[PDB]
Amino acid sequence: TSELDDLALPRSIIMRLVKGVLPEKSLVQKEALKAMINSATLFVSFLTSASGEIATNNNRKILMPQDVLNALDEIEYPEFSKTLKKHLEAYELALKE
Amino acid sequence: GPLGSMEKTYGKTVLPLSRVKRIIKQDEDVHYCSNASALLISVATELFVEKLATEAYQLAKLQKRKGIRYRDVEDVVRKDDQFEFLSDLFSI
Repeated sequence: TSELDDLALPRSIIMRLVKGVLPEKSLVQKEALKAMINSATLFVSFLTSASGEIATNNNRKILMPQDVLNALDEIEYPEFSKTLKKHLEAYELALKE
Repeated sequence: GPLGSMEKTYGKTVLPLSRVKRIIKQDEDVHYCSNASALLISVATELFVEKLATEAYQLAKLQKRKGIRYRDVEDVVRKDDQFEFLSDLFSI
């Protein structure tokens, strides 16, 4: 658990994400927030791994944004795809300017 | 208060990218993860947290509660296929 704690994303940023989808004045318990912070770390690893596999299967060393988009299907979170595509579109629009 | 409706800026994450990259870097099989890839992985993580919190909250709402407890988060991972990858963490 020492490793999970060193990798953990900031408690306040995660908390804001949590409360952002709950009614006003909803509370979130101690060990619940930590449960979700840790789950978030594993989700990064989970999606990264699946994306790396798709990169490897394409005989590429660089894990590319399209590997991430196709990894959503493999890890069965295809409902994130529309939003990620939107971010990707915006990212390379801003880039070219 | 703002005078109009809320407008999201896409192409940015609210997460600290350096921290997300540190987790990404732990993967022994990845040679290099591009910045664009890191951004998308970061946004997916935001969406993931929102999803987990929503399902945890719905469980709480069933027992007429206003807040999320640890066992709400646990029961979600216990019952929902999409959260199978968390099974080790919660010792189900």
